[PDB]
Amino acid sequence: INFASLAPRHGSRPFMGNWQDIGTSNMSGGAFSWGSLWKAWNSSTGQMLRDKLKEQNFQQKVVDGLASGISGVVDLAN
Amino acid sequence: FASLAPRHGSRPFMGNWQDIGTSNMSGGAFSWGSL
Amino acid sequence: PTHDVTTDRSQRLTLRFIPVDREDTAYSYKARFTLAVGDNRVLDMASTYF
Amino acid sequence: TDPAVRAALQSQPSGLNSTDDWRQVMDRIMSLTARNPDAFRQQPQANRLSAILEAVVPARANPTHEKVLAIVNALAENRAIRPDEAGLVYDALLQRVARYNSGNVQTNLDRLVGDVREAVAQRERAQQQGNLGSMVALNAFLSTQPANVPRGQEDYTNFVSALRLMVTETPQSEVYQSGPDYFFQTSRQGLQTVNLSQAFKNLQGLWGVRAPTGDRATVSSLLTPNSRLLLLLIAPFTDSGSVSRDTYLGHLLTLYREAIGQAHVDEHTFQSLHSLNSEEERILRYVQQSVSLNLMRDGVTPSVALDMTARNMEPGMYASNRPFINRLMDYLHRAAAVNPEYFTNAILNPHWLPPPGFY
Repeated sequence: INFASLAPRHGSRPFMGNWQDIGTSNMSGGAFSWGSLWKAWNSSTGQMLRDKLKEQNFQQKVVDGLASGISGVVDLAN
Repeated sequence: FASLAPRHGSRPFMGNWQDIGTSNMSGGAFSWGSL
Repeated sequence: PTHDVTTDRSQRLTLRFIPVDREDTAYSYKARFTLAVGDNRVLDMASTYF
Repeated sequence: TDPAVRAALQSQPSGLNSTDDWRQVMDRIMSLTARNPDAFRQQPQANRLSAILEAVVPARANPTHEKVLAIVNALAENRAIRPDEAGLVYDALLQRVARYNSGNVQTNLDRLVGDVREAVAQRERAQQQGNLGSMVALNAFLSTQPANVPRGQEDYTNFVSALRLMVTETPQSEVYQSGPDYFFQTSRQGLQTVNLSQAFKNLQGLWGVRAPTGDRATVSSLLTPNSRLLLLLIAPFTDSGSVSRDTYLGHLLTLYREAIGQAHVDEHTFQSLHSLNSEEERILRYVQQSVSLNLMRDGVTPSVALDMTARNMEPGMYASNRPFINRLMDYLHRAAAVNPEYFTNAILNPHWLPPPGFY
Protein backbone atom coordinates (compact mmCIF):
# COMPACT_ATOMS: atom_id res chain seq x y z
CA ILE A 1 0.00 0.00 0.00
CA ASN A 2 2.35 2.68 -1.32
CA PHE A 3 1.05 5.36 -3.69
CA ALA A 4 4.41 6.79 -4.75
CA SER A 5 4.05 5.27 -8.23
CA LEU A 6 1.12 7.61 -8.92
CA ALA A 7 3.12 10.74 -8.50
CA PRO A 8 5.20 12.46 -11.16
CA ARG A 9 8.83 11.41 -10.90
CA HIS A 10 11.49 14.10 -10.65
CA GLY A 11 14.15 11.50 -11.43
CA SER A 12 14.50 8.33 -9.34
CA ARG A 13 12.53 10.24 -6.70
CA PRO A 14 8.76 10.76 -6.41
CA PHE A 15 7.51 14.34 -6.38
CA MET A 16 5.67 14.08 -3.07
CA GLY A 17 4.11 17.39 -2.12
CA ASN A 18 4.24 18.78 1.39
CA TRP A 19 1.74 17.09 3.69
CA GLN A 20 1.18 20.39 5.51
CA ASP A 21 -1.01 21.75 2.69
CA ILE A 22 -4.72 21.29 3.34
CA GLY A 23 -6.94 24.31 2.88
CA THR A 24 -8.24 26.54 5.65
CA SER A 25 -9.58 30.07 5.28
CA ASN A 26 -12.12 32.30 6.98
CA MET A 27 -13.01 35.97 7.20
CA SER A 28 -10.12 37.44 9.22
CA GLY A 29 -6.65 35.99 9.74
CA GLY A 30 -6.67 34.13 6.42
CA ALA A 31 -4.56 35.78 3.73
CA PHE A 32 -3.38 34.29 0.43
CA SER A 33 -0.59 35.41 -1.89
CA TRP A 34 -0.92 37.03 -5.35
CA GLY A 35 -2.41 40.30 -4.13
CA SER A 36 -4.17 42.98 -6.14
CA LEU A 37 -0.89 44.72 -6.91
CA TRP A 38 -2.39 47.15 -9.43
CA LYS A 39 -10.32 61.03 -26.18
CA ALA A 40 -7.46 61.48 -23.86
CA TRP A 41 -7.90 64.63 -21.95
CA ASN A 42 -4.14 64.24 -22.01
CA SER A 43 -2.15 63.45 -25.07
CA SER A 44 1.14 62.12 -24.04
CA THR A 45 0.68 59.00 -26.05
CA GLY A 46 3.81 57.45 -24.93
CA GLN A 47 3.77 56.58 -21.37
CA MET A 48 0.17 55.98 -21.89
CA LEU A 49 0.60 52.99 -24.16
CA ARG A 50 3.39 51.78 -22.09
CA ASP A 51 1.26 51.91 -19.07
CA LYS A 52 -1.48 49.99 -20.69
CA LEU A 53 1.01 47.33 -21.57
CA LYS A 54 2.06 47.22 -17.97
CA GLU A 55 -1.45 46.93 -16.87
CA GLN A 56 -1.84 43.72 -18.77
CA ASN A 57 0.86 41.41 -17.28
CA PHE A 58 2.56 40.61 -13.99
CA GLN A 59 5.32 40.52 -11.32
CA GLN A 60 6.07 39.27 -7.74
CA LYS A 61 8.50 37.07 -5.63
CA VAL A 62 6.99 33.75 -4.71
CA VAL A 63 6.53 33.36 -8.38
CA ASP A 64 9.27 30.95 -8.04
CA GLY A 65 7.78 28.34 -10.23
CA LEU A 66 10.81 27.31 -12.20
CA ALA A 67 13.74 29.92 -11.89
CA SER A 68 14.38 33.40 -10.44
CA GLY A 69 17.25 34.30 -12.94
CA ILE A 70 21.01 33.70 -12.63
CA SER A 71 23.17 35.43 -10.02
CA GLY A 72 21.22 36.31 -6.93
CA VAL A 73 20.01 38.15 -3.87
CA VAL A 74 16.89 37.27 -1.79
CA ASP A 75 14.24 40.07 -1.83
CA LEU A 76 10.73 41.14 -0.67
CA ALA A 77 7.03 41.54 -1.55
CA ASN A 78 6.66 38.22 0.16
CA PHE B 1 32.01 21.60 3.26
CA ALA B 2 32.55 25.11 1.93
CA SER B 3 34.23 28.22 3.25
CA LEU B 4 33.42 30.08 0.21
CA ALA B 5 29.97 31.06 1.32
CA PRO B 6 28.46 34.11 2.63
CA ARG B 7 28.16 33.51 6.30
CA HIS B 8 25.13 35.14 7.88
CA GLY B 9 25.96 33.49 11.08
CA SER B 10 28.61 31.31 12.39
CA ARG B 11 26.66 28.75 10.38
CA PRO B 12 27.16 29.02 6.62
CA PHE B 13 24.50 30.19 4.14
CA MET B 14 23.87 27.32 1.84
CA GLY B 15 20.93 26.60 -0.42
CA ASN B 16 19.20 23.32 -1.12
CA TRP B 17 21.11 20.44 -2.55
CA GLN B 18 18.43 20.06 -5.10
CA ASP B 19 18.91 23.28 -6.93
CA ILE B 20 20.03 22.48 -10.43
CA GLY B 21 17.24 23.20 -13.16
CA THR B 22 14.88 22.90 -16.28
CA SER B 23 11.88 24.20 -18.28
CA ASN B 24 10.78 23.51 -21.82
CA MET B 25 8.07 25.69 -23.33
CA SER B 26 5.99 22.85 -23.58
CA GLY B 27 3.95 23.33 -20.53
CA GLY B 28 6.39 20.77 -19.51
CA ALA B 29 6.12 23.15 -16.77
CA PHE B 30 3.11 24.94 -15.60
CA SER B 31 4.50 23.81 -12.26
CA TRP B 32 4.20 24.93 -8.61
CA GLY B 33 5.82 27.09 -5.96
CA SER B 34 9.15 27.44 -4.23
CA LEU B 35 7.53 27.20 -0.79
CA PRO C 1 34.13 35.00 2.99
CA THR C 2 37.65 36.29 2.42
CA HIS C 3 39.80 33.48 1.05
CA ASP C 4 39.02 31.19 -1.90
CA VAL C 5 36.73 33.59 -3.75
CA THR C 6 38.78 36.20 -5.60
CA THR C 7 42.28 35.71 -6.94
CA ASP C 8 44.79 38.33 -5.88
CA ARG C 9 46.66 38.08 -9.18
CA SER C 10 46.03 40.72 -11.80
CA GLN C 11 43.10 39.55 -13.88
CA ARG C 12 40.95 41.32 -16.44
CA LEU C 13 37.22 41.48 -15.85
CA THR C 14 36.29 42.27 -19.46
CA LEU C 15 38.25 41.29 -22.56
CA ARG C 16 37.91 42.79 -26.04
CA PHE C 17 38.77 40.56 -28.99
CA ILE C 18 39.72 41.76 -32.47
CA PRO C 19 38.28 39.86 -35.45
CA VAL C 20 41.15 37.89 -36.95
CA ASP C 21 39.20 37.39 -40.19
CA ARG C 22 36.30 39.11 -41.90
CA GLU C 23 35.03 38.23 -45.38
CA ASP C 24 32.13 40.17 -46.86
CA THR C 25 29.65 39.20 -49.56
CA ALA C 26 27.07 41.26 -51.44
CA TYR C 27 24.36 40.23 -48.96
CA SER C 28 25.96 38.42 -46.01
CA TYR C 29 28.73 38.74 -43.47
CA LYS C 30 31.33 36.63 -41.68
CA ALA C 31 33.68 37.03 -38.71
CA ARG C 32 36.08 34.65 -36.97
CA PHE C 33 37.26 35.35 -33.43
CA THR C 34 40.01 33.57 -31.52
CA LEU C 35 38.25 33.27 -28.18
CA ALA C 36 41.00 32.89 -25.58
CA VAL C 37 40.58 31.93 -21.93
CA GLY C 38 43.09 32.45 -19.15
CA ASP C 39 44.67 29.26 -17.87
CA ASN C 40 43.17 29.59 -14.40
CA ARG C 41 39.65 30.92 -14.88
CA VAL C 42 36.23 30.01 -16.27
CA LEU C 43 34.09 31.92 -18.76
CA ASP C 44 30.30 31.91 -18.70
CA MET C 45 29.38 32.17 -22.37
CA ALA C 46 26.12 33.99 -21.59
CA SER C 47 28.05 37.22 -20.99
CA THR C 48 29.81 37.05 -24.36
CA TYR C 49 28.31 39.31 -27.00
CA PHE C 50 29.17 41.13 -30.19
CA THR D 1 10.94 23.86 32.12
CA ASP D 2 13.36 22.85 34.88
CA PRO D 3 12.79 23.20 38.65
CA ALA D 4 16.45 23.56 39.62
CA VAL D 5 16.57 27.33 40.00
CA ARG D 6 20.17 27.35 38.82
CA ALA D 7 19.15 25.60 35.60
CA ALA D 8 15.85 27.45 35.17
CA LEU D 9 17.89 30.61 35.58
CA GLN D 10 21.00 30.00 33.49
CA SER D 11 18.83 29.62 30.40
CA GLN D 12 18.06 33.32 30.77
CA PRO D 13 21.48 35.03 31.29
CA SER D 14 23.75 33.16 28.87
CA GLY D 15 24.88 33.04 25.28
CA LEU D 16 25.36 29.80 23.38
CA ASN D 17 28.85 28.25 23.31
CA SER D 18 30.61 31.52 24.07
CA THR D 19 33.90 31.84 25.96
CA ASP D 20 32.11 31.22 29.27
CA ASP D 21 33.21 27.60 28.79
CA TRP D 22 36.71 28.37 27.59
CA ARG D 23 37.87 24.77 27.30
CA GLN D 24 35.34 23.78 24.64
CA VAL D 25 36.10 26.83 22.50
CA MET D 26 39.85 26.29 22.77
CA ASP D 27 39.38 22.64 21.84
CA ARG D 28 37.26 23.50 18.82
CA ILE D 29 39.47 26.29 17.50
CA MET D 30 42.66 24.30 17.18
CA SER D 31 41.61 20.88 15.90
CA LEU D 32 40.78 18.91 18.99
CA THR D 33 37.05 18.35 18.49
CA ALA D 34 36.34 15.06 16.73
CA ARG D 35 32.66 15.58 15.88
CA ASN D 36 33.45 17.94 13.01
CA PRO D 37 37.12 18.91 12.73
CA ASP D 38 38.36 21.64 10.36
CA ALA D 39 35.16 23.61 10.96
CA PHE D 40 36.98 26.59 12.45
CA ARG D 41 39.85 26.44 9.96
CA GLN D 42 37.49 27.59 7.20
CA GLN D 43 35.51 30.51 8.60
CA PRO D 44 35.92 34.05 7.51
CA GLN D 45 38.82 35.97 8.76
CA ALA D 46 37.12 38.25 11.00
CA ASN D 47 35.37 35.72 12.83
CA ARG D 48 38.33 33.66 13.24
CA LEU D 49 40.44 36.38 14.53
CA SER D 50 37.86 37.51 16.91
CA ALA D 51 37.45 34.30 18.54
CA ILE D 52 41.14 33.87 18.84
CA LEU D 53 41.49 37.34 20.35
CA GLU D 54 38.76 36.43 22.82
CA ALA D 55 40.44 33.12 23.60
CA VAL D 56 43.98 34.24 24.43
CA VAL D 57 42.83 37.15 26.61
CA PRO D 58 39.41 36.42 28.15
CA ALA D 59 37.06 39.29 28.89
CA ARG D 60 35.83 39.69 32.44
CA ALA D 61 32.11 39.55 33.17
CA ASN D 62 29.82 40.87 35.89
CA PRO D 63 27.78 38.00 37.40
CA THR D 64 25.61 40.10 39.74
CA HIS D 65 22.54 39.91 37.51
CA GLU D 66 22.85 36.14 37.14
CA LYS D 67 22.92 35.48 40.89
CA VAL D 68 20.14 37.94 41.68
CA LEU D 69 17.96 36.45 38.97
CA ALA D 70 18.69 32.96 40.27
CA ILE D 71 17.49 33.81 43.77
CA VAL D 72 14.46 35.68 42.39
CA ASN D 73 13.49 32.68 40.27
CA ALA D 74 13.94 30.44 43.31
CA LEU D 75 11.52 32.63 45.24
CA ALA D 76 9.04 32.52 42.37
CA GLU D 77 9.09 28.73 42.03
CA ASN D 78 8.70 28.42 45.80
CA ARG D 79 5.56 30.58 46.10
CA ALA D 80 7.36 33.36 47.91
CA ILE D 81 5.87 35.91 45.50
CA ARG D 82 3.60 36.15 42.48
CA PRO D 83 5.24 36.32 39.03
CA ASP D 84 4.36 40.00 38.64
CA GLU D 85 5.87 40.48 42.07
CA ALA D 86 8.83 38.54 40.67
CA GLY D 87 9.37 41.09 37.92
CA LEU D 88 9.18 43.87 40.49
CA VAL D 89 11.31 42.21 43.17
CA TYR D 90 14.11 41.48 40.71
CA ASP D 91 14.68 45.20 40.23
CA ALA D 92 14.14 45.79 43.94
CA LEU D 93 16.89 43.35 44.92
CA LEU D 94 19.13 44.65 42.15
CA GLN D 95 18.94 48.18 43.52
CA ARG D 96 19.46 46.88 47.06
CA VAL D 97 22.66 45.09 46.06
CA ALA D 98 23.90 47.93 43.86
CA ARG D 99 23.66 50.48 46.67
CA TYR D 100 25.48 48.31 49.25
CA ASN D 101 27.81 46.21 47.11
CA SER D 102 31.03 44.67 48.39
CA GLY D 103 33.04 41.50 47.95
CA ASN D 104 31.41 40.18 51.11
CA VAL D 105 28.02 40.82 49.53
CA GLN D 106 28.95 38.78 46.47
CA THR D 107 30.18 35.94 48.68
CA ASN D 108 26.93 35.95 50.65
CA LEU D 109 25.03 36.03 47.35
CA ASP D 110 26.76 32.87 46.12
CA ARG D 111 26.02 31.25 49.47
CA LEU D 112 22.40 32.32 49.05
CA VAL D 113 21.97 30.93 45.54
CA GLY D 114 23.29 27.60 46.80
CA ASP D 115 20.92 27.73 49.75
CA VAL D 116 17.86 28.56 47.65
CA ARG D 117 18.67 25.83 45.13
CA GLU D 118 18.80 23.32 47.97
CA ALA D 119 15.64 24.81 49.48
CA VAL D 120 13.61 24.39 46.30
CA ALA D 121 14.76 20.81 45.87
CA GLN D 122 13.94 20.00 49.50
CA ARG D 123 10.52 21.61 49.28
CA GLU D 124 9.61 19.59 46.20
CA ARG D 125 10.77 16.27 47.62
CA ALA D 126 9.05 16.97 50.94
CA GLN D 127 5.81 17.85 49.17
CA GLN D 128 6.07 14.51 47.38
CA GLN D 129 7.14 12.69 50.56
CA GLY D 130 4.11 12.89 52.84
CA ASN D 131 3.49 16.41 54.19
CA LEU D 132 4.61 16.23 57.83
CA GLY D 133 2.21 19.05 58.65
CA SER D 134 -0.76 16.73 58.24
CA MET D 135 0.95 14.21 60.51
CA VAL D 136 1.47 16.88 63.18
CA ALA D 137 -2.16 17.95 62.99
CA LEU D 138 -3.35 14.35 63.24
CA ASN D 139 -1.17 13.70 66.28
CA ALA D 140 -2.55 16.82 67.94
CA PHE D 141 -6.10 15.64 67.26
CA LEU D 142 -5.36 12.15 68.58
CA SER D 143 -3.96 13.72 71.73
CA THR D 144 -7.27 15.54 72.02
CA GLN D 145 -9.13 12.25 71.69
CA PRO D 146 -9.10 9.86 74.66
CA ALA D 147 -6.99 6.73 74.35
CA ASN D 148 -9.22 4.47 76.50
CA VAL D 149 -12.39 2.73 75.31
CA PRO D 150 -14.35 0.84 78.01
CA ARG D 151 -15.84 -1.64 75.52
CA GLY D 152 -13.01 -3.11 73.48
CA GLN D 153 -9.54 -1.61 73.14
CA GLU D 154 -7.50 -3.68 70.67
CA ASP D 155 -9.80 -2.78 67.77
CA TYR D 156 -9.72 0.90 68.74
CA THR D 157 -5.94 1.24 68.86
CA ASN D 158 -5.58 -0.94 65.77
CA PHE D 159 -7.91 1.43 63.93
CA VAL D 160 -5.99 4.44 65.23
CA SER D 161 -2.73 3.01 63.90
CA ALA D 162 -4.49 2.24 60.62
CA LEU D 163 -5.61 5.87 60.30
CA ARG D 164 -2.09 7.06 61.10
CA LEU D 165 -0.71 4.79 58.38
CA MET D 166 -3.32 6.01 55.90
CA VAL D 167 -2.52 9.68 56.39
CA THR D 168 1.20 8.94 56.23
CA GLU D 169 1.20 6.68 53.17
CA THR D 170 -0.77 8.91 50.78
CA PRO D 171 0.73 12.37 50.19
CA GLN D 172 -1.42 15.26 48.97
CA SER D 173 -3.91 14.32 51.72
CA GLU D 174 -4.79 17.15 54.10
CA VAL D 175 -5.39 17.01 57.85
CA TYR D 176 -6.15 20.26 59.63
CA GLN D 177 -8.48 22.13 61.97
CA SER D 178 -10.88 24.83 60.77
CA GLY D 179 -13.39 25.21 63.57
CA PRO D 180 -13.50 23.37 66.86
CA ASP D 181 -13.06 20.14 64.89
CA TYR D 182 -10.45 18.26 62.88
CA PHE D 183 -11.01 17.16 59.29
CA PHE D 184 -9.42 14.98 56.63
CA GLN D 185 -9.51 15.86 52.92
CA THR D 186 -8.27 13.15 50.59
CA SER D 187 -6.78 15.77 48.25
CA ARG D 188 -6.36 19.49 47.78
CA GLN D 189 -9.29 20.75 45.71
CA GLY D 190 -10.85 17.38 46.36
CA LEU D 191 -14.18 16.06 47.59
CA GLN D 192 -14.63 13.48 50.37
CA THR D 193 -14.05 15.61 53.45
CA VAL D 194 -14.55 13.68 56.68
CA ASN D 195 -15.47 15.41 59.95
CA LEU D 196 -12.87 13.53 61.97
CA SER D 197 -14.01 14.74 65.39
CA GLN D 198 -17.66 13.91 64.72
CA ALA D 199 -16.70 10.56 63.21
CA PHE D 200 -14.69 9.59 66.27
CA LYS D 201 -17.42 10.80 68.62
CA ASN D 202 -19.99 8.67 66.82
CA LEU D 203 -17.67 5.66 66.58
CA GLN D 204 -16.68 5.74 70.26
CA GLY D 205 -19.83 3.83 71.17
CA LEU D 206 -19.50 1.07 68.56
CA TRP D 207 -16.05 -0.41 69.20
CA GLY D 208 -16.32 -3.43 71.48
CA VAL D 209 -20.05 -4.22 71.53
CA ARG D 210 -21.09 -4.29 67.87
CA ALA D 211 -19.54 -7.71 67.27
CA PRO D 212 -22.50 -9.72 68.66
CA THR D 213 -25.04 -7.32 67.14
CA GLY D 214 -23.66 -7.32 63.60
CA ASP D 215 -26.18 -9.94 62.46
CA ARG D 216 -29.25 -7.77 63.17
CA ALA D 217 -29.73 -4.34 61.59
CA THR D 218 -31.18 -2.98 64.83
CA VAL D 219 -28.30 -0.60 65.61
CA SER D 220 -27.11 -0.14 62.04
CA SER D 221 -28.71 3.31 61.96
CA LEU D 222 -26.32 4.49 64.68
CA LEU D 223 -23.62 4.81 62.03
CA THR D 224 -23.78 8.33 60.70
CA PRO D 225 -22.92 8.55 56.98
CA ASN D 226 -19.87 10.71 57.66
CA SER D 227 -18.37 7.90 59.71
CA ARG D 228 -19.38 5.53 56.91
CA LEU D 229 -17.24 7.55 54.51
CA LEU D 230 -14.45 7.58 57.08
CA LEU D 231 -14.53 3.78 57.19
CA LEU D 232 -14.73 3.57 53.40
CA LEU D 233 -11.56 5.63 53.03
CA ILE D 234 -9.65 3.13 55.18
CA ALA D 235 -10.75 -0.01 53.32
CA PRO D 236 -7.39 -0.50 51.52
CA PHE D 237 -5.67 -0.10 54.88
CA THR D 238 -6.47 -2.18 57.98
CA ASP D 239 -6.20 -5.51 56.16
CA SER D 240 -7.88 -8.70 57.33
CA GLY D 241 -7.33 -9.58 60.98
CA SER D 242 -6.30 -6.08 62.04
CA VAL D 243 -9.87 -5.39 63.15
CA SER D 244 -11.49 -8.37 64.84
CA ARG D 245 -13.94 -9.96 62.42
CA ASP D 246 -17.60 -10.80 63.08
CA THR D 247 -17.96 -7.17 64.20
CA TYR D 248 -20.22 -4.67 62.45
CA LEU D 249 -17.25 -2.36 61.98
CA GLY D 250 -15.12 -5.34 60.99
CA HIS D 251 -17.81 -6.63 58.64
CA LEU D 252 -18.06 -3.27 56.89
CA LEU D 253 -14.29 -2.98 56.62
CA THR D 254 -14.00 -6.47 55.15
CA LEU D 255 -16.76 -5.85 52.61
CA TYR D 256 -15.25 -2.55 51.51
CA ARG D 257 -11.77 -4.06 51.32
CA GLU D 258 -12.99 -6.92 49.15
CA ALA D 259 -14.84 -4.53 46.85
CA ILE D 260 -12.01 -2.14 46.28
CA GLY D 261 -9.76 -5.06 45.71
CA GLN D 262 -11.59 -6.64 42.83
CA ALA D 263 -11.71 -3.34 41.24
CA HIS D 264 -8.13 -2.19 41.06
CA VAL D 265 -7.10 -5.60 40.07
CA ASP D 266 -9.50 -5.81 37.22
CA GLU D 267 -8.55 -2.36 36.21
CA HIS D 268 -4.80 -2.86 35.85
CA THR D 269 -5.86 -5.80 33.71
CA PHE D 270 -7.84 -3.51 31.40
CA GLN D 271 -8.09 -4.88 27.87
CA SER D 272 1.62 -18.60 -1.36
CA LEU D 273 4.95 -18.09 0.37
CA HIS D 274 6.79 -16.28 -2.40
CA SER D 275 5.18 -13.07 -3.77
CA LEU D 276 7.33 -10.62 -5.88
CA ASN D 277 8.68 -7.15 -5.21
CA SER D 278 7.18 -4.05 -6.71
CA GLU D 279 10.15 -3.78 -9.07
CA GLU D 280 9.59 -7.36 -10.19
CA GLU D 281 5.89 -6.62 -10.70
CA ARG D 282 6.82 -3.67 -12.91
CA ILE D 283 9.12 -5.98 -14.87
CA LEU D 284 6.34 -8.56 -15.19
CA ARG D 285 3.84 -6.01 -16.48
CA TYR D 286 6.39 -4.69 -18.96
CA VAL D 287 7.09 -8.22 -20.20
CA GLN D 288 3.37 -8.86 -20.60
CA GLN D 289 2.87 -5.62 -22.51
CA SER D 290 5.85 -6.08 -24.81
CA VAL D 291 5.18 -9.75 -25.58
CA SER D 292 1.51 -9.08 -26.23
CA LEU D 293 2.34 -6.14 -28.48
CA ASN D 294 4.88 -8.06 -30.54
CA LEU D 295 2.67 -11.14 -30.74
CA MET D 296 -0.43 -9.18 -31.75
CA ARG D 297 0.81 -6.51 -34.16
CA ASP D 298 3.82 -8.22 -35.76
CA GLY D 299 2.54 -11.79 -35.87
CA VAL D 300 5.90 -13.19 -34.83
CA THR D 301 6.25 -16.58 -33.18
CA PRO D 302 6.03 -16.64 -29.36
CA SER D 303 9.67 -17.68 -28.95
CA VAL D 304 10.87 -14.84 -31.17
CA ALA D 305 8.45 -12.55 -29.35
CA LEU D 306 10.07 -13.43 -26.03
CA ASP D 307 13.53 -12.92 -27.51
CA MET D 308 12.60 -9.52 -28.94
CA THR D 309 11.24 -8.42 -25.65
CA ALA D 310 14.29 -9.24 -23.84
CA ARG D 311 16.63 -7.26 -25.75
CA ASN D 312 14.80 -4.05 -25.58
CA MET D 313 15.34 -3.79 -21.85
CA GLU D 314 17.28 -1.20 -19.91
CA PRO D 315 20.70 -2.84 -19.42
CA GLY D 316 21.11 -1.72 -15.82
CA MET D 317 17.82 -3.21 -14.69
CA TYR D 318 18.28 -6.27 -16.89
CA ALA D 319 21.64 -7.05 -15.29
CA SER D 320 20.37 -6.18 -11.80
CA ASN D 321 17.41 -8.57 -12.14
CA ARG D 322 19.10 -11.19 -14.32
CA PRO D 323 17.99 -14.27 -12.30
CA PHE D 324 14.30 -13.42 -11.95
CA ILE D 325 13.99 -12.25 -15.55
CA ASN D 326 15.82 -15.34 -16.79
CA ARG D 327 13.53 -17.63 -14.80
CA LEU D 328 10.42 -15.82 -16.01
CA MET D 329 11.58 -16.03 -19.63
CA ASP D 330 12.30 -19.75 -19.34
CA TYR D 331 8.93 -20.38 -17.68
CA LEU D 332 7.07 -18.47 -20.38
CA HIS D 333 9.10 -20.26 -23.07
CA ARG D 334 8.18 -23.72 -21.86
CA ALA D 335 4.58 -22.67 -21.24
CA ALA D 336 4.26 -21.41 -24.81
CA ALA D 337 5.87 -24.61 -26.06
CA VAL D 338 3.62 -26.91 -24.03
CA ASN D 339 0.27 -25.24 -23.27
CA PRO D 340 -0.57 -22.47 -25.76
CA GLU D 341 -3.92 -21.68 -24.13
CA TYR D 342 -2.32 -21.16 -20.72
CA PHE D 343 0.47 -19.06 -22.23
CA THR D 344 -1.96 -16.83 -24.11
CA ASN D 345 -4.12 -16.45 -21.01
CA ALA D 346 -1.14 -15.61 -18.79
CA ILE D 347 0.28 -13.16 -21.33
CA LEU D 348 -3.00 -11.33 -21.97
CA ASN D 349 -4.75 -11.11 -18.59
CA PRO D 350 -3.57 -8.49 -16.09
CA HIS D 351 -3.95 -9.28 -12.38
CA TRP D 352 -2.20 -12.56 -13.26
CA LEU D 353 0.53 -13.79 -10.96
CA PRO D 354 2.98 -16.68 -11.37
CA PRO D 355 1.53 -19.77 -9.71
CA PRO D 356 3.29 -21.35 -6.73
CA GLY D 357 5.76 -23.99 -7.86
CA PHE D 358 7.16 -21.57 -10.41
CA TYR D 359 9.61 -20.74 -7.60
